[PDB]
Amino acid sequence: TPAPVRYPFGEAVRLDLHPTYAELRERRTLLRVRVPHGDDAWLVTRHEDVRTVLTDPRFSRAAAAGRDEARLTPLVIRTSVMGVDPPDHTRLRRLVATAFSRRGVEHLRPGITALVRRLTDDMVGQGPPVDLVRSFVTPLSGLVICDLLGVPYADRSRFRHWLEAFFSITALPADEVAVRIEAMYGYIAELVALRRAEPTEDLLGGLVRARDRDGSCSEEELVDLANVLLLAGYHTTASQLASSLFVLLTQPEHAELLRSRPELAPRAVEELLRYVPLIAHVTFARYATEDVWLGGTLVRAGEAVLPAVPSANRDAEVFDEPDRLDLTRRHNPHLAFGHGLHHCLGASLVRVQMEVALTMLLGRFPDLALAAPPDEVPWTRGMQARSPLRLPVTW
Ligand code: HEM
Repeated sequence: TPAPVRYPFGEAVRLDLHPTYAELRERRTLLRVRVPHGDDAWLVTRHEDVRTVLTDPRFSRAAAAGRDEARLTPLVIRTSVMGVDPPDHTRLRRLVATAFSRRGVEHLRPGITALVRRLTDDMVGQGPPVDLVRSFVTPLSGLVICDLLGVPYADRSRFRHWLEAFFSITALPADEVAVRIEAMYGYIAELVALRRAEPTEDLLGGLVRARDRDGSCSEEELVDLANVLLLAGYHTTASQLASSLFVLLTQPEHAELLRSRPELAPRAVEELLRYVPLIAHVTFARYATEDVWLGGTLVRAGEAVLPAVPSANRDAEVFDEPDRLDLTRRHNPHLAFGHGLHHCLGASLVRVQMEVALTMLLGRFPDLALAAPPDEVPWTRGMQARSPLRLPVTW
């Protein structure tokens, strides 16, 4: 075995990718790395290779629960359906599959559309400058997931504080991480109790009824599933949208192109998903459960692999001019939502929020531009998903 290389190669800076990813793809080899916590791993950088570790059955995500799992976070996160194999993965995802399907999410489009109008109504009447993150991005994805899930949006003052700790690499000490995480699990348990004697017409109410009258999940499985859905809808989506807004505001000829032809929006959303490196470094580790050869390496049973999804999304053997934003690309087999068995449950929900938000924003503010130099936009530091912390704009 090679002497392991330090990983992360460095701090993730704005939306730039480290040069080592490009070199690794060309070499066609995995890199033995030593990560901030847990086992050593293999880093996987090519598209065809990230596809394999994400969904090949010889690579297990449940096996990582029985290990000191190779990770960037000080504490192992319970990842609900993202951390299990079949048959447990089937049984749990069955319980949420229909509400997140494309036809299911389409029934929310009038409400998201109505919400985006309310939010931009307010920008129009307040006048520039506006922090686009505070006045648009966080309300939108916050209110959409809170209404769908049942979580009180008015409770964001208390639970938004604990949300950060599930994403923290270096931003929080391990003790503060354990305190917030347990505070978050108590708060979800609060809401679940509320549904036992007052049922609700929302996703959380459906999940308690599936536990209480079908016994399809344990009580902790219910709480983990509720937490992951709130993390991904409140934080991961607002990070991608703010990042996508940064790209369009600093590459404004592409903004103007999307604005002048708003029917590109479905292609522009997929391309903004491919091009934006949302994942700061890597997604969740897999452990091989038998010997697997790939990237010049026989990965042995018991060994960890780390999929570098943003690097796969720049792979020159799948995407023409991969490092150039092409909002018109027609076929776009990106891995920004994962691949295969654990492909992102909220995929359609994110698409519809992004198409609607980008269309109205560009439409209602044809002269929209940043109100500060792109280099002085501040960025989240030491977190698992990249995002601007403020997006000052004018029009
Ligand atoms: C732009 C926003 C988002 C992005 C870029 C994104 C990305 C991803 C990726 C890359 C994976 C696969 C991870 C892996 O295999 O290591 C994943 C899985 C998942 N995502 Fe998201 N996601 C987003 C928003 C959401 C939303 C809004 C929800 C739900 C409300 C959600 C729920 C889930 C779940 C439950 C899984 C695990 C699915 C399974 O295990 O079958 N995500 N996501």
